[PDB]
Amino acid sequence: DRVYIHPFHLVIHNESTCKDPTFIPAPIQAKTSPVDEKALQDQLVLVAAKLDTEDKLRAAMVGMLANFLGFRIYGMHSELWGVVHGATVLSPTAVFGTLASLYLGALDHTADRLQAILGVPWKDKQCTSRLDAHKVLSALQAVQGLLVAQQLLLSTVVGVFTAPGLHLKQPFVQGLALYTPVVLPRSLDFTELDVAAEKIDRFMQAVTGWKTGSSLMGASVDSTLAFNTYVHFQGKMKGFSLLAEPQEFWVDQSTSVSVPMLSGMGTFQHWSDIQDQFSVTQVPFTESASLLLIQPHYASDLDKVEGLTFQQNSLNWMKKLSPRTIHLTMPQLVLQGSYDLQDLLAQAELPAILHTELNLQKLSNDRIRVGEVLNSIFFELEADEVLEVTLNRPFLFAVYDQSATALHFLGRVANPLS
Ligand SMILES: *[C@@H]1O[C@H](CO)[C@@H](O[C@@H]2O[C@H](CO)[C@@H](O[C@@H]3O[C@H](CO)[C@@H](O)[C@H](O)[C@@H]3O)[C@H](O)[C@H]2NC(C)=O)[C@H](O)[C@H]1NC(C)=O
Repeated sequence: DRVYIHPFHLVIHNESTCKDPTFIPAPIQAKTSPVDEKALQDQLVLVAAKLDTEDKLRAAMVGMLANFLGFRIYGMHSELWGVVHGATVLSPTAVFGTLASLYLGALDHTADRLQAILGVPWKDKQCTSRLDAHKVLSALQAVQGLLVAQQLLLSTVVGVFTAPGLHLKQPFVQGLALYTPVVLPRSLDFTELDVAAEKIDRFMQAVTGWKTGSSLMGASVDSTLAFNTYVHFQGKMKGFSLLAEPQEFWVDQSTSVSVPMLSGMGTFQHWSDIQDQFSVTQVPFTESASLLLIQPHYASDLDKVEGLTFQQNSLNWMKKLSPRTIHLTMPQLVLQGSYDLQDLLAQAELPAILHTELNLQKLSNDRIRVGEVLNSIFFELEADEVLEVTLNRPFLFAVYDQSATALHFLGRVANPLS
């Protein structure tokens, strides 16, 4: 039958769609080849170039769902950036994919309560009403390719670290492959969290080359699973050059810091909301991919303007933009941060879903006790009459792809270096 309770008809099971091999992941110290990002990129544009009409529509639908979940997380936090360690950056698509990956191996209420957080309700307990995890995970990889299909590099890596002797069901890892080709299941002993974390740090650093440095803070010794998602972004600025001399960045009224600055001159979409007092600048990476820069007219209104950024009307002022001849000067961004979804979605009772009456039996029939659910981000901006736009004070930024209507990152820059 036709769906009415929600317009997300392409993410649920259809009529047709709606004794398992296992294995121990090799020990983490087992030498593994590094990630060939260049090869990964080619696979992602291929995925996007050969999409069917329906799959292309489902990709935009997931990007829209990921945006809504991001807006929810901000509304349920008195202080959002106290949970994030390192750079204050957030990836709605990665958070949505991490939960969709947990929902892949969930059952019964655990799967329903996860489907609720993802933002798709049900009017009954029919199989059809539930989410099709395969279609969701496959659609996320589509928006990854739709971003780099057109200067841009996006690499998503998943690390499933299990306890020694824990059997992971083959079909589960086979489902994660729909999300990203780079799935890294490895077995790790959780009886020494201090060294167990150091094994992951060097393992991920050797495999990827990116530092993450997560010491398994929220994890305990009885834990048996560490589901981590690592994303790396690298964007080239159209016609921007790195200035040899730094400039001052005012973290507050009293103190400033010298920082490397990017300078560029081009016709950019711009808008200044007078009532709320903030300006929005758009620097395109491609035609459908661009960088949104939100600067409050006065630094004291940062938290306020951010409240208007993390909402659905933020996408309404993509129309209010207008072409302008602008000379933009902003800091060089090489950011690294991380955050646990259990802390992000604490007010949504995610820690209660992952620790009480847990049912991840499609992931593994062995007993599971979540140590951490991590999102590690490595964000980079690189170089190649008039309204001067200078970001010499805290500001907000966002990356948006029109092809999939997806917000890949939402960040805050209070200090370019830390
Ligand atoms: C419900 O959604 C599922 C998506 O999982 C659809 O499954 C896919 O259906 C197509 C049919 O158009 C299958 O293609 C066929 O594959 C066989 C090989 O087995 C080939 O010989 C046929 O010529 C055709 O290409 C596709 O394999 C199948 N994929 C999966 C994963 O099941 C299903 O069709 C949808 N049903 C409805 C009623 O919308």
